[PDB]
Amino acid sequence: EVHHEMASIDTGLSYSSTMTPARVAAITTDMGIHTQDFFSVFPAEAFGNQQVNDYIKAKVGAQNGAPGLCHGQQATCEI
Amino acid sequence: NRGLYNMVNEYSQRLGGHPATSNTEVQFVVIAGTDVFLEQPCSFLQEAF
Amino acid sequence: MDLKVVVSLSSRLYTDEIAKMQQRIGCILPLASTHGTQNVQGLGLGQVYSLETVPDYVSMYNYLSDCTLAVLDEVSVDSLILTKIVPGQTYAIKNKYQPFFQWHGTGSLSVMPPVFGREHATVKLESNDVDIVFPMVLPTPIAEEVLQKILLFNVYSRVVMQAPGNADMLDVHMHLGSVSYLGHHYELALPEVPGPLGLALLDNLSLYFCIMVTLLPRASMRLVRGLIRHEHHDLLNLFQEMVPDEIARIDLDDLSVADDLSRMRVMMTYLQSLASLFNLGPRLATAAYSQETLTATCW
Amino acid sequence: MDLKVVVSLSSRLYTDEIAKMQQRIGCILPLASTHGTQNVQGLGLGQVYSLETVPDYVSMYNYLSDCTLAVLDEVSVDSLILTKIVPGQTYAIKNKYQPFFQWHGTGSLSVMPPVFGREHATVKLESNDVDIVFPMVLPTPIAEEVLQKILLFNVYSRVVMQAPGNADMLDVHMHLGSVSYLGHHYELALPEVPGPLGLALLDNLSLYFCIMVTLLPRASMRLVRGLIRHEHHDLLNLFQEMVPDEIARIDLDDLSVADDLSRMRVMMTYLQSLASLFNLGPRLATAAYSQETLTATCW
Amino acid sequence: KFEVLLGVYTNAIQYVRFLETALAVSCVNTEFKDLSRMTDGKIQFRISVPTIAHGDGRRPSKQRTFIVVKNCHKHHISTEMELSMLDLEILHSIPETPVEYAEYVGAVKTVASALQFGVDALERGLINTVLSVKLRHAPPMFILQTLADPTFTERGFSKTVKSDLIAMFKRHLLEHSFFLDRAENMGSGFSQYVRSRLSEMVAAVSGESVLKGVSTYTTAKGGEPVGGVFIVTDNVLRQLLTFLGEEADNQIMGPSSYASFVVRGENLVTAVSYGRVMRTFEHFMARIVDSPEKAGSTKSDLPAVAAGVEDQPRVPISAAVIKLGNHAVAVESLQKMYNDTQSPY
Amino acid sequence: MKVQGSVDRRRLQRRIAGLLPPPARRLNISRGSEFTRDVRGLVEEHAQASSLSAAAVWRAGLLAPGEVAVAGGGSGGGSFSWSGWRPPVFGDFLIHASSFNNAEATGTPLFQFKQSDPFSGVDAVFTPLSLFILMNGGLTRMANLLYDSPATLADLVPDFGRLVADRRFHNFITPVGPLVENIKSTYLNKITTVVHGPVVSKAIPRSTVKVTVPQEAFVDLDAWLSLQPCPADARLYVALTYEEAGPRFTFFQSSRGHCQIMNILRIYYSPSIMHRYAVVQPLHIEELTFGAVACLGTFSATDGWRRSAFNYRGSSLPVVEIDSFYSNVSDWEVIL
Repeated sequence: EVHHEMASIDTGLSYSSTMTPARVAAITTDMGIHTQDFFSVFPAEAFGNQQVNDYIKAKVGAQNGAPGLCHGQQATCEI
Repeated sequence: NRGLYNMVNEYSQRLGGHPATSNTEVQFVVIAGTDVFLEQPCSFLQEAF
Repeated sequence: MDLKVVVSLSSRLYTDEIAKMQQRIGCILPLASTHGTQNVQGLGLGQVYSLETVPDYVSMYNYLSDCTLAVLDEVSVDSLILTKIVPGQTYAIKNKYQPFFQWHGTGSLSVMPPVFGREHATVKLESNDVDIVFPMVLPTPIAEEVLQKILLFNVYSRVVMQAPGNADMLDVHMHLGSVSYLGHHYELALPEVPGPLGLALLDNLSLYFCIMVTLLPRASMRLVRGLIRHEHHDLLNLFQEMVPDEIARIDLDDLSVADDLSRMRVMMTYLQSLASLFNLGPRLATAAYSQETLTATCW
Repeated sequence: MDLKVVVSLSSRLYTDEIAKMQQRIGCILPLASTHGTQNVQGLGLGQVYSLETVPDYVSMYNYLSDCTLAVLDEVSVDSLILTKIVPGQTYAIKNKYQPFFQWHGTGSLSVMPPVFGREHATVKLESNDVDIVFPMVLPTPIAEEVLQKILLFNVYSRVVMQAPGNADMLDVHMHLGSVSYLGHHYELALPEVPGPLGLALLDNLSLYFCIMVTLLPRASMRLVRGLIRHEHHDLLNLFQEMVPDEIARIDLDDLSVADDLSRMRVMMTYLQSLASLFNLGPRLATAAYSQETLTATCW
Repeated sequence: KFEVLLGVYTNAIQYVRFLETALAVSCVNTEFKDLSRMTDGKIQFRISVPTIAHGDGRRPSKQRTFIVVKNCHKHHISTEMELSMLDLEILHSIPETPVEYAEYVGAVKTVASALQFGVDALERGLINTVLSVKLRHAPPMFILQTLADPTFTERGFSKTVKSDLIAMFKRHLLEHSFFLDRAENMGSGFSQYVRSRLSEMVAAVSGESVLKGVSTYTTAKGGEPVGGVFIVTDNVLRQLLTFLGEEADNQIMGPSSYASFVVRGENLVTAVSYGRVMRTFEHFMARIVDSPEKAGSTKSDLPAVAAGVEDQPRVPISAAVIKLGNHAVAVESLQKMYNDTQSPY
Repeated sequence: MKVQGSVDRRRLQRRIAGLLPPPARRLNISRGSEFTRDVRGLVEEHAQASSLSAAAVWRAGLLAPGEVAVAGGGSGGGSFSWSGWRPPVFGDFLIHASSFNNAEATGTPLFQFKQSDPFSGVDAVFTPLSLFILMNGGLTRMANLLYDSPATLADLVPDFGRLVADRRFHNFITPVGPLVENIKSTYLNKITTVVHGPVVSKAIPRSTVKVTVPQEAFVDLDAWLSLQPCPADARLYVALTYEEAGPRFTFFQSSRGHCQIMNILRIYYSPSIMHRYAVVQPLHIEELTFGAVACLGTFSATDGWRRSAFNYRGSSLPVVEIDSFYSNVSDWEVIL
């Protein structure tokens, strides 16, 4: 193991550095309409009748990975 | 609520509360970040575009 | 060869917490990763034990048996220096715990999740919004006793879930949650609902028990019946002049030494398996101790 | 590191005792204090095993697990020199033991308390009025075989002492005299006519195991019926059939819950103690053995 | 008929020293031999602020003094190397026959390079640590710009002041971000726009630093003391070289070693007996007892405020710089270490 | 006035100057030098090998007082350990010429089976392949290619069928560990293995040995099961399972700790017990025992398993190989 220690002090009193964005290089989130799954968020919640719950789950599309992604990282949507 | 100078220091110094993950199939929350460099400007302004 | 770990804090902590941690010098605690530079998250028993969550003790034993153990060596405003405990070393170690029990120097110590209390055992660090939990070490007999207390309380809190009255759970709380040491009683904090990994352990206990229960030797039953009927011993204090009804039904067959002998062989083959499961924790053997120093030479 | 211990004496030795300590020179002794120069009263089992007391097997095992072993180096007039055992260092050992057992290479040697009479383990020194007792070393399989066989012998001898119509001593001595292992046969002498009071070194381990096996049937069914859950380990349902029907028919309700819990608790303590007892803790490996030299290179 | 090993090549690792980077312009490098002892550092500024008398009946503000405290922060750096035990074994034994000698020399070369890697990794660690420390205290531009303007805080921070400052923040966020992106559509005003933007970046940062009067890095050309450092990626550095056209100097003058701090002297006694060690104990003793009467002067303070920074000799650092407004500012690209280590920039 | 009773004055200092020095750690580095006798003295691993001469041996220091070879003569010996370094213990077996195939991987794990003949002079050994053949990808294919005529194996074990029915066959085997050296003789092979310490081969040109196990037999316990920590040591286990078709032999590797290892072996064998104990077989006193678990030692975690071809007579086997092994056998533990 190779070790080293360092010590730092801010010299002045005010802000002494400025970072700023200059150029966008890529947009990653695809700006899509993918909606977040509440059922996967709350696995406890359920209705009264078991078959009614199962039918709602069937029609809604509730639940992986995705094989191929044409745009990029999907961005969840909330309503 | 605090003074805006403390908020400015906290902006660049400490990372934001529960931001999205990067280079993943979907958007998880990132609880402990390894080489994560994101920052968000909407947190302090509290607006959306 | 060289055993040393420095843990780097991102932001400096306040005076109150530096004092609280400097009280805590000489503490055993687990860290997850074996490197010279460790982050403040992987430190301590915190990240599995949460304030909002129901306490599960077997999972904490499980986490601790795997995480490497270190001894607190130095407390600073930015950095924590802790020495690592390698499996093959001798370590001079210091005892200062608040729930302190006396130490022989004869028997190995054991490490356990903080069963006694959460508040007096924890240290909060609001400078870096992280909580550190120090686990508790005990001589091995009291360790095994506390473990038995906890598991039996799990089973009986489960069973008396469907039971008539409050007096029964009150009897359960007596001499299960309480550890009675010379001169004091000590209150273990116990879960209201034990659901994770209590099953996964008690079920293996039940498998071993149901396997062993078939192959009992009858001569022992006949002997116990005779002795509780005629004499009285402190081990025989439990059975009064009354003799249980199971033994009266199982005994009736005669004795054949070959079958009892083979049953004894198999029962021994299973007892050694049962012995391995009760530990669930790191055991540090001790060789010498000084009462005036509260210092052992553990191994 | 340098590890040699020297025990001096108060008075000069006789010639007969010199020959008798030359007799068992390359063997194993417990050494109370790890210090370099030491008195005689701490090198034997005389504190543990005495003529005046009545010995206890759990006591001798506890002392064997909590002491430092050592091998002799040199016996001289008015002095003895032993070599200390440290875990993780190689030694050479001879077999000078009055009950003889064959040793085989790559085996497991086990240090269990010498169960036989004094004349096989003890060495008398009248010049200082002490008697040094040697722990018997044994290959682990035979070490467990002899343990279980003498235990069952004590069980049946006490059983027929209570009620005569239960057994025939001929059958006991035929099925429990011999020990066959590895193509050799060794006939062990049982201690005849054990006294009414627990004057035998055994009979306390026997009471422990008997209490255990008598309390097991009440405990196991209650544990299984308690562990029944909406979700549990899948093998449990198949192994619930193993239990004999007589044990299944027990109504779990007893005189009280508190008595049931106390029974469970004491039984579990006894079960853990016994499970540790059958492991034969102090154990040694063996790398090579030579029968004309009678020497084993072990560690 | 044969097959031919027609070429054998091995990459060479260039050493990267902190002092040679242009980034080192933004630091003061002190060599402190036993850093592990220092528990906590401290700097205390005392500032006196005057007021202007007024003819109105207004209640006057008295004499004003402010006491500012700053503290050190420590950093730990560690890397792991692996050595095959056989190499460390054969290194000791003498060579018997020339094949043993060939294996010996190959072994010692391998372990030597294995340590070269370690020293290099620790140097990249030093430079990354400084860059990250700088990034942690660099608030963004759209917040800095209206805050540097003293016109909007002239009357202090009431409610309405902040309600307008938030508007200026959001507006600059919507408008002036990604300026090097906008240059394409801005067209002919491209160069003047980028120049005004860089100059706003320069003027936005406060320049009041205590070590401002010390002779730090200078222009290779005489005079023109260098003011600061730009850190940019390679593509943006290419765009800045295009729009700015000619570079200013192409090299600068910087120190050759770090200023040493020694605890020798009665600081040793104060460290043995007490926890504290005083800096510049010579001047600090002289000011109290040796020369108690005389008042301090900035020219008398200047040799003191530089302990060892002043004495060092200067050598030419190779780095690209420009001149903007009246300031010589270096522009520096580091995206060659982070590429070679293959860690993200 | 100077009585000078004890001899400590002017004499004990020399003794404690030798007994004094500990091994060096934490050597400080200068950049410009970058390599010194200081760094070399911290680095030197100090091997143990013979040059076959008086002066050469004494310089190499093999005639060392402690267990470790120390050079310098009087200067050495004060290391007082090497991080607890223990020299390997060796074991030397005598084998028939047909039982152990002469071609092997040199890191294969071995097993000695106790016999019954009194005062014997030869003892049996097996590798996982012969162990497979005895119990009856292409592990079967290559195991047949290596070993034919199972009778030449079955003669050493006249009780295999009885012990696998009384569930006692597992205790008779004692695990030994990886191979080191094989001396091939027409009538009696001489096998040299290592126990209780580092596995390092004895070839005077120094070479590395990594313990290999056929990938068919090896089962990664941690993989199919699932913030979490990571320890340095992962232990290697063998499992001998009495299954309906017969006995079967598997391996496991994990660092979860003993209790977790037991539990994950429980659920890893759950379907096999569910099938075997089921309607197919009822109960009886001697048939209850199901599995045996024994530990073989510790191996550096995070390295893993290199996957290699083992080629014999133009036929390959996929073999997992584990570097840097540390052999340490344990007793058998009964699982059901």
